[PDB]
Amino acid sequence: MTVEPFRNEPIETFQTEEARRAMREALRRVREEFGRHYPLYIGGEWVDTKERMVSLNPSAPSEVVGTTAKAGKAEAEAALEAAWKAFKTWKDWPQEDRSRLLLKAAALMRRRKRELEATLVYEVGKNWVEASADVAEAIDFIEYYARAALRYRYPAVEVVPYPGEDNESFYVPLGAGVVIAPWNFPVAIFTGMIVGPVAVGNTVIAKPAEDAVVVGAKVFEIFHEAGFPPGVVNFLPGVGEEVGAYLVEHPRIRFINFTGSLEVGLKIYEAAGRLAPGQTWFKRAYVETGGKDAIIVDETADFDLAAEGVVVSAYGFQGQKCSAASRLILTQGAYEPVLERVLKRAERLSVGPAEENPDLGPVVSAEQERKVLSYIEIGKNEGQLVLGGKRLEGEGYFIAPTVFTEVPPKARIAQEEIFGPVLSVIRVKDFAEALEVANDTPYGLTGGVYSRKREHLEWARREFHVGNLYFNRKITGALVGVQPFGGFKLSGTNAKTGALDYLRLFLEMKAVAERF
Amino acid sequence: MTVEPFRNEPIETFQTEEARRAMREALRRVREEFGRHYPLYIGGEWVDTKERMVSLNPSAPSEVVGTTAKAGKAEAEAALEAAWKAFKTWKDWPQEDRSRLLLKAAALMRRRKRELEATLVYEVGKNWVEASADVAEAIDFIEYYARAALRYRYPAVEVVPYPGEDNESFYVPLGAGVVIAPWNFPVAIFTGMIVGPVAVGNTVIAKPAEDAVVVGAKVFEIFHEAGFPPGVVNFLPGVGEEVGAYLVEHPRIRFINFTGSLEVGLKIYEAAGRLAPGQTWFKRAYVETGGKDAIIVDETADFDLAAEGVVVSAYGFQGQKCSAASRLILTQGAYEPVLERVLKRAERLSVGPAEENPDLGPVVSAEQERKVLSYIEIGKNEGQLVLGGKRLEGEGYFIAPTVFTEVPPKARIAQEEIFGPVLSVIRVKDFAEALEVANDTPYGLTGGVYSRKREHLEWARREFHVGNLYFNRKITGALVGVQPFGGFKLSGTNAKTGALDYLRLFLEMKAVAERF
Ligand SMILES: NC(=O)c1ccc[n+]([C@@H]2O[C@H](COP(=O)([O-])OP(=O)(O)OC[C@H]3O[C@@H](n4cnc5c(N)ncnc54)[C@H](O)[C@@H]3O)[C@@H](O)[C@H]2O)c1
Ligand SMILES: NC(=O)c1ccc[n+]([C@@H]2O[C@H](COP(=O)([O-])OP(=O)(O)OC[C@H]3O[C@@H](n4cnc5c(N)ncnc54)[C@H](O)[C@@H]3O)[C@@H](O)[C@H]2O)c1
Ligand code: NA
Ligand code: NA
Repeated sequence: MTVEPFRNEPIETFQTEEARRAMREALRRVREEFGRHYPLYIGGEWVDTKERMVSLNPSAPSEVVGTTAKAGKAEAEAALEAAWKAFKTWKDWPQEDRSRLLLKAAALMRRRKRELEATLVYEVGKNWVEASADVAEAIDFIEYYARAALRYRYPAVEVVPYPGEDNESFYVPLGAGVVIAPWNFPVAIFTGMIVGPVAVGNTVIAKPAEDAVVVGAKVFEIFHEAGFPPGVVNFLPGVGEEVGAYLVEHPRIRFINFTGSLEVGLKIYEAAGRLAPGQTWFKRAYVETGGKDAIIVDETADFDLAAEGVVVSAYGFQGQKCSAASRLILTQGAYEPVLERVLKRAERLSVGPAEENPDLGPVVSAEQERKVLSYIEIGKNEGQLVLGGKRLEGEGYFIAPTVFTEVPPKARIAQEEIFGPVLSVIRVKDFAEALEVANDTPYGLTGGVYSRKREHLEWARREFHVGNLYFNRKITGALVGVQPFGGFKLSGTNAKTGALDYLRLFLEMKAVAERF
Repeated sequence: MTVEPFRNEPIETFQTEEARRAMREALRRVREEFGRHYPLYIGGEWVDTKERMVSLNPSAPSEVVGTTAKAGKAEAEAALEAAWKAFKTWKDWPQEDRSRLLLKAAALMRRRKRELEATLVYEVGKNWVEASADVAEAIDFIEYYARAALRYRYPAVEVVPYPGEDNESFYVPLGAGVVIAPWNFPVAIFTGMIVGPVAVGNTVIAKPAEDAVVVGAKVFEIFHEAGFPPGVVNFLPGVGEEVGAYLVEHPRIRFINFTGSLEVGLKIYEAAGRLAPGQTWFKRAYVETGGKDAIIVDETADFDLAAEGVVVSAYGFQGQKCSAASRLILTQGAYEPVLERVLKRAERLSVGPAEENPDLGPVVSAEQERKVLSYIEIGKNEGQLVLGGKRLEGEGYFIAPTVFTEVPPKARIAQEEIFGPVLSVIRVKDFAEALEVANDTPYGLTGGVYSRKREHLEWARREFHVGNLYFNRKITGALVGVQPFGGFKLSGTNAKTGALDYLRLFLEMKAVAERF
């Protein structure tokens, strides 16, 4: 197989009339279909259930955006049978054939990008560019993994020869596994976590987040049209602690690919370490969990550039990103100039229905709203509220961009993942102390430094202990291929997405010697 | 760093007078040294304790080969402090410097090879060639990992460029971890599991098996002479279920590198999945566990070649190998001719004190003897005893080469790892049934096929589900670099030793972007 060198899918900015027209058209088509019901997808067919899952518009939660079937234990068993049956033959496809299937799915996704973006807007409250970035990232994962999988093809392993023998080492896929996905990147991460394992010959049972079941179904429409053989990919919307846990704990689940909260990741990793009755392998579990990400700014920085990057990083998709800047660490010389600029910019941010392309849409659910508001209450006891900190008018879950200052580094709002538009500002003496404060959390996902001082940047390169570090730019929006994505410490297992290393996680090696 | 291409250390056969003379002198000096005491090694110094570990000669267990100090919780804590302190600076050594340190250790081990072989003869009852293979493999691990580590050096990751930015991804070591090692390859596997992680900048607390503490100490003499900085490698002989478990469960242990029984591996993998109080990472655990390994022979095979390779694979080091042929699966046409030849060869095998260079020395301990004899009793009620099945006369733990035939595939002796000189012969119709029987165990470590039929060999290449498969040769003695070693299923986590992929297990990746 020979295709063009990988390039990232351009993120639409909607600066042209044609792009805005195309978006409005997509928004209309999507809302005209709010009545739709999407079944499970098991063994190559759409299979309905008695019970259902309801998905709401977080900008107008009295409005249903769609319903799906609801997978329980019986449907999990059906999916397991289908996935193990498919594995027996899918594992034997030439890599070139599997890679071409991914490339087809990517081409189909690219053709439906406005529809998918519009679905993100209405289902999870992304503004237009956040939605476009999400879909473009999904396309990127498919294009990238299609190509990366060829680097592992039979027989890929470099071994030392021995006289009178052929020695041949090669990779084989593991089996059928479960993918458990979050609501915050429910096209990008959902797609990546499925197609990586699948590309190299695994089969997958995919469990979308409850808040993003409709857009997950639309991704499965693409997989179905692409023509993945029956059982290779399966769609099981349902309750995480029910069907999700059932699959995690199952003796016949070979691996678990999880992205989500630390709370859940901890349970999954623990369960994965147990031998279920009758289980005949050591389960692999990849858990990519939260962050408490900081941007450090020192007195040598471009303060206007820093302020812009901080606001983008803190408030993009309402701060509901594992990569979001939730801490702003300012050295004494940087404190007033940067804080004043951050406040001036943040106070100009618009909040409203996502479809109007505001700076911020709503948080995703009543539960998220409750969590973020509860953290705002905690923060009022720990630091000084200086901006926002309120729900805004309307049924939608609109929360104002929030800033706390004078926040102690060990404060709950400085340690715990709030996952909302809440920035904690911490004053430190110098760069050394900035790094100490940056590192002193249980997490290690993203981080940033604004500074012109070379020695500070290079010191951070060595010592700011996060998996994805950025200098003089935003700390969100890691691009597939460019910035292998994944953290340290309780940010998870360091499964680096959009990197060659990712696919190795879903392979095991056999060594076969013939003495002639 | 530029060195000669890797080559495996030749295994001494002792056919020349020069080799015999050298070995006789080494054995004499080791024997003259019986009763020596070896302290712990923590933070670059030898540290004694009040309690001790006693190491007996299994050929004459009234004889004490040596004693060591005994590590408990306080010593584990001291080692943790030393290893983490050392990690802070060891991780920053240029890879070339760390690799040169390994190469020095290899040169020192090579110069002491006869002494180390002699120590294995007395301490774990290896005959001369089994001892030589063990030490040669240890040297191979050091030489191989020293070179492989350079392939990961800063900045090693292939990434996609982005306009206006430098994007740099690179590997960093994890931290301080624990190595927990078996008695059966107490130089090779002990050395490999330590030096791999250490090569790429980790630090290690090494827990040798109780029955092999003296030879573990001699490996540490080499590490000390080589000049590893204080704290980089630490030696904690002690009780596995005490100090070993303490380290496995500790919130400050970053990774666990384990090779040993399935029973213990299961406990370790489960414990590793738990977040210990105050722990700030997801522990990595590699567990390389047992096997129930089969050789298939069909009617097309060279029966004489097959019988020789079966006898070598089944009885080498008294069957005390994770790779040992404990099952012989014969198609109908192969049954009589191969079994006849196997019995005739096996009944000629000598058994006696390992110093005499017999075909088989003793099993390693009274407990091992008890377990093997117990399995022989079980076997008598499951299959047909046709050779051996007895303890031989003498103080040493001598067990005769044993063969059961017409063994049901689901019999305990056909399923459970006995780890002694006990071969279970299984009669099947054809090659298809041979593969079914071969695959139907909880394990998946080594396997072999003797056949001249190309289609049967290539079928096994695809479907005989073991990590290390060999055609028309013995299934033991995987060579570093040549045959990446490690299994499937309950044979472990497929950490492939003596392969480039091994070192990746002890690294995490950071991605750093600078926008100019
Ligand atoms: N590290 C990363 O790459 C990354 C990326 C995106 C999001 N996240 C994290 O995701 C979190 C937000 O996503 P979320 O709210 O969907 O997380 P969540 O943990 O609540 O749920 C994630 C998924 O797990 C399922 N689930 C819930 N409980 C389960 C259980 N006990 N067993 C099995 N499955 C269960 C849910 O139904 C959902 O599909 C944040 O912490 C964020 O940091 C991390
Ligand atoms: N897969 C492989 O590469 C491979 C290689 C060699 C040996 N083995 C396996 O090793 C076994 C024989 O070795 P062994 O008898 O030394 O095995 P073992 O499991 O009894 O002990 C191995 C090590 O673990 C320690 N240990 C025991 N209990 C522990 C606990 N609860 N927590 C932490 N550590 C503990 C022991 O002290 C020893 O150091 C066989 O099953 C064999 O197949 C596997
Ligand atoms: Na929704
Ligand atoms: Na001993």
